[PDB]
Amino acid sequence: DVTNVLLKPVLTEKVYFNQMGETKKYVFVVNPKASKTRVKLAFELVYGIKPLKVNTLIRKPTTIRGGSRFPGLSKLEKLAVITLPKGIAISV
Amino acid sequence: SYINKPGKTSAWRVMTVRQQVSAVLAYGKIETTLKKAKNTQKRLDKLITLAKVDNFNNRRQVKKWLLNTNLFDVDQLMDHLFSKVAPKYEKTPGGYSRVLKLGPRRGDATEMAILQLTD
Amino acid sequence: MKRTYQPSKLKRAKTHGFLARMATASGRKVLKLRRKKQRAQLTVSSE
Amino acid sequence: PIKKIISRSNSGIHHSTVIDYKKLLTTNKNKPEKSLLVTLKKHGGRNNQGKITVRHQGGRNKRKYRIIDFKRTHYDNIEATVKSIEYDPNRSCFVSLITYANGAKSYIISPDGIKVGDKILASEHPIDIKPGFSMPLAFIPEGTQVHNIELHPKGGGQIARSAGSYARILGQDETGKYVILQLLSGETRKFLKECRATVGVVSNLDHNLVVIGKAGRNRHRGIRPTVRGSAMNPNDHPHGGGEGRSPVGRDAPRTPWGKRHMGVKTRNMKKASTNLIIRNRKGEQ
RNA sequence: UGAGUAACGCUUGGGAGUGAGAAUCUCCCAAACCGAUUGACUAAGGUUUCCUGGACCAGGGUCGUCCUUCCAGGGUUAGUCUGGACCUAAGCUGAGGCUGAAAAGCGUAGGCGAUGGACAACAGGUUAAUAUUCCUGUACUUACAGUUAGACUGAUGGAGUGACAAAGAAGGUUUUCCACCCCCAUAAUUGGAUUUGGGGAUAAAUCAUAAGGUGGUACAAUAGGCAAAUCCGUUGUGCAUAACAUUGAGUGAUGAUGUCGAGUGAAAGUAGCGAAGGUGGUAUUAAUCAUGCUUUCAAGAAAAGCUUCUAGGGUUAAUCUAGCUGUAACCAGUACCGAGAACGAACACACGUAGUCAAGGAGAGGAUCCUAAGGUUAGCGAGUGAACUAUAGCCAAGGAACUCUGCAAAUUAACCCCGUAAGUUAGCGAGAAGGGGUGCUUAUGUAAAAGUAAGCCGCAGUGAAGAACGAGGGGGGACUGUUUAACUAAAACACAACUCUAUGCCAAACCGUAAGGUGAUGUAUAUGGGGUGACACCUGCCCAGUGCUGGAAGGU
RNA sequence: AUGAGCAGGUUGAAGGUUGAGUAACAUCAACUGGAGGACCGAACCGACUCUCGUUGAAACGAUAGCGGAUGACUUGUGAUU
Repeated sequence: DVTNVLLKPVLTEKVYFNQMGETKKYVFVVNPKASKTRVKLAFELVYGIKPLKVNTLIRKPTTIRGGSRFPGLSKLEKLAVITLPKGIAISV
Repeated sequence: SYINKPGKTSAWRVMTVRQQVSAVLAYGKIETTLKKAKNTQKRLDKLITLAKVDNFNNRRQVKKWLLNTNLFDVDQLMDHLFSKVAPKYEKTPGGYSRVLKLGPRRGDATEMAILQLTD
Repeated sequence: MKRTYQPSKLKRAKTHGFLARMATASGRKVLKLRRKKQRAQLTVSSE
Repeated sequence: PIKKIISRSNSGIHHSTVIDYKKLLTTNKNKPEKSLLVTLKKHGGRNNQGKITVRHQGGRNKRKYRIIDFKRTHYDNIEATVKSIEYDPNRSCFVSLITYANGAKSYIISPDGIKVGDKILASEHPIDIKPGFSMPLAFIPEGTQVHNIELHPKGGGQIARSAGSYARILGQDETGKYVILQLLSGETRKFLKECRATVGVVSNLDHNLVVIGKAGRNRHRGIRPTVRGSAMNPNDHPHGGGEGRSPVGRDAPRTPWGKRHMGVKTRNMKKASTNLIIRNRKGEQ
C-alpha cells in the first residue's frame, strides 16, 4: 500500500443498487498495476475490515466527446468492487 | 428486373380491401386513398345487402370477407353484423355509406377520402 | 465480396509492429528520420 | 509379387498394380512399435534459405524415420535374432527389427532372403558368411553380393542401399589395399578395403516393377507435375511461348541455365580418388 | 450548367394517441415471406457502437417529435470459463559462435511459438446495460503450516506413457418414435355434432451397479538401455482354457421437500400461484462404448504432463500417504453488434465473409412446398395503370421454313414396375433403347407397409413444389484434372507411359560470395535434365555440315 | 505444421468364407464383404452457356443454371518466399 491506490469511491444508481443490498458492495477506482492480494491488504489495514469478496474490471478508454469541434480520449481507470460481511460496512 | 419491391397485383389489393372493411366494421370510419375507397364502397354495400337472409350459407358467405383484430374477432364481426347491421339499412335502394373528399396528406400531399356510414 | 485487406490486428502487429521495426536497422533509421519527419505515428504502437 | 488394383472407377481406365505387402512384409496397418521411430519433416522443396531449391518435387505424404544401425560396431560379437520385418516408407526397402542376445532390440537394413527368427552374427573379426552378416572387406573373398558400402570407414554404408541393390567384387588391388568393386549403374572403382559390407542382396526388389498410374497419386508420393522446358516462357526458355508447337532448336538442349549437358560427365577430374578411376558407366579408365 | 434531367440502393394497411405539426414517433391489429433461417451460442472482426434520460443544431437518398444523430450520466465482476502463470508443432530469435569491405548474413545452447496438448463446477436467481464472473443452493481442486497415525525416499539420468490417418462395418447403451396413461385447460348457436390443444423434469458433484471393451498374468539372470536399477528389457518355465490389470457405457441413490411447471392470473398480464411430473417395444434416428473394431497405402505429431526404477541420499526422521485443522489460491479478459445500418466493402447495399444445434406435415435428406417460437416490412412515397422496355404467364396451326448453325428458347424429370443392343480393355453402355403405373373406400396384406383383390372417382392421380432430353457419325486429347483473376477454357497445359542423358557419396546440380544448407538425413530399383506424352503396331533414311562424346600421335 | 468439414441415398468388384467340383488345379454356386483422381446429388469450388446490371447491389457482380463434387479434396489458423 502506498496510501494513494485507494483513489476514490463513486456512487451511481447501479452502485446504489449494490449498496442497498446486504453484503454492502462498494467500488474503488484504483491503480491498474496492483494485485488483489495487496489491494485487499490495503483494505484491511485502512480499517479493521477484511473484504468478503473482490472483483476487478477496467473502464476501457473511448473517443470522448464524440464527433464535435473538440473531440478527445477518455480516461483510464480500474474499478475494484468489494463485497463485505453482511452486518458490517464502511462509513466513508 | 432483379430483386426489388415488385409492385402489387390483385391479391394485395384484395387483402388491403379486406383489412379496410374489417377496420371500418371495427369503428365505422376509414381515411384512405380515394381509389381504394371507391373500390371498397361496392363490396361494403353488397356485404350489407348480402347478410340479410341469415342462414348458414349466408353465414359462410359474409364470413368470407372479414379479417381479425384484438377488439373484434372475425367471429365477433359476423355476430355483430348478423345481430344488428343487416336489419337497419334495408330501407334504401343502395347508397349505404358516404365517401367524402378530405384535404391532402402531409406524407404525400395526395387526395385522401373518408368513408363512413351512419344512421 | 472478400476484399484485399483483412482487419486481423494480430497479423497487423506481426507485419508492422514497433518491436519488429526496431529488430531491423533500416526500420530503426526510418523511425529516427520520422521523428525528424514530424510524424505523429511512427509504428502501430506509436500511433 | 504384385496384384492388379480393383477400383471399378468410371472415370477413365487405370492400368495400375500394387504390391501385396504381405508375402514380402507384415502388419499392413501403420501402427508399429514405438522403439526406434523419429518424426520427419519434409522441406516442401525449400532450402534453409526459404527458396524452392528442388525441381518439380513436393507433396510427399508424411513418413517417419526408422532409427537404423549404420556403423554396426557398438554391438559387436553379440548374437542377433530377427524379430520383425517392418516397412520403411522413407527408403525404398523394408527394415528388419532384430534383438542382440544381450537384450538390445534394434532396426537394421534387411538384406534379401532374411526372415523373422533367423540367427545371424556380425562383428569386426573373420567369421563364416550367412545372409545378414556384416564384417570388414579385408576378410572377405571376391565374388559375393555386397551392399551398404562405406567410402568413409567407420561411418556407415551409403552406396548401393536402395531397392534391391548390391555390388560385385572384380578383384583386389595387388598392393594389399583398394579392393576393386563394380559399382551399380556400370561404374567400377578400386574401393578401400578398410571398410565393411552387408552380404547378399537387399530386399524389396520390385521397384523395377512399380506402376505410378496417375498424376495425383504420384503427387502424394512426391514429384509435382510440370511442363517441359520447351514450352516455358520465352524469356525463361526461348523455345516455348507462342502458337504452333515451337520445338527445341538447340542440338544438345540446355536448362534454364546454359548447360551444354549432354553426354558430358561432371565428375571431378582432379579428386584424390581420380587415380582410382577404372570404369565410368560406358567405358574404361 | 445540364435539370428538375435521371435516380432515391432485397418486403403493408388501418385504427388511437403523442407532439403546434408524424406514412417514416409510439401502442394495437392483422398480413406474407425466412424458417438447417428472416431462431440463439461464440471464435475472429468493430471496440463503446452497449444502457438510461433529454433533445433534433452537422448526416439520415424528402420527412423526421425520431435514428445506430447529438448532449449529460452510466454498463462488462471469475481459486473451477477463456487465457499468463503448464509446455510445445511448424516457425522465429538467438548470446557466445561460423562467414562476409562494414553495416550485415548464417547459425548452437537456449529462449520465444497455438490453430494442439497438461488441467479442479453446475444449475436456478436478478438489472436499464452483464453475469461457471454477481447472488442463491448444490460441489470440486490446489498447495501452504500445524496436528493424528502410518510411512523411505529417490533425478539430473533410465524405462514406459502421452503418441494419434483415411475409409468401413454392428452392435451395447439409453434416448428418439409410437400406442397408451396422468394432469391441465376445453364443451362448441352454422349444417352437424360429447370437443380440441398442451404438459408430463431436473445439473454439477459424491457414491454404488459399473454393459462392455482393451488384451497376457508371476519366477530369475541380467551381456542391452552414459552410469545404477527392484523399471522396460532378456530368457524360457507355470497359466496359457481366465484370470490380471486397465477402461467403460449406461442405470440407480442422493443432490433434489430445490428450480420448475399446465396454466392461473391481484397492479400490470407484472407479482403471486402453478396440476401432472407414467409404462411396452421399436425391422426409424444419432449418441456414447470408441485412441473400440476391419481394411488399404501415398504409412497418419511433438513437448508438456503421468507412472516408475535406480543413482541422489535420508533414516536423531530429510521424507511420503491420507485424516483433521487453519491459511490461501495470483495476472488478463468479459457490454453488444456479431453473415452484417456495428467485418471488409470509402458505404443506412442486395455482396464474400469461424464453427456449430438447427424443430413440424412431409419426404433418403442438411433437396423441395407449406408451418411452430422469432422479427420486420429492406431509409423515399402516393396515383393512373400510355407507348417502349425488364420480368414473366400464354398464344390456336405448321415446327425448324431462324441461323454461319436446333445459338438461344422449349419436350425428358420424383418414386414403382417390365425390357434394353452395338462397341467394349469386361468395368461400362444404361435411367441405352422402349413401355406401363402413381387417387380414394373395404378387405387382404409384415412389426406399419409393400403387394393383391373388389368397388368408387377424377378432365386427367409425384395430380401444387423442385426434379438426367436423347441417337448416330467425325477431329483431338485418353481419361479424372490445372489453365490466360475483371474477354477467350481449350484439341493449351498437365498426367500415367516411354527413349536418351547426367549424378557414385563430402554424389552432381542449385542457392549465396562465403561459411553452409537443400539436395538429404536421398544412395542408381534414388534424383535430376531433355524431349516424347491412354492402349496398341511401328518411328524409315541421311553424320555433307553444326553439335554431343571420345581419343591420341601429327601441326598448333 | 496445425486443424474443421464433406447432407443424402447409392453400386457390390476385389479380398476372404462355405460348398460343389478337379489328383491338384481350373471352373462355378452362395455368403460376408465395402475398394473406387466411382454415381448422381445438399452444402461447397470454379467461372462453361443465357439474361440483367452497360455512370449498378458491385474499381464488376446478380438469375437460371453448367461441370465437378472423398479427392490432381476444399477450407481455417500460424510460419514462410
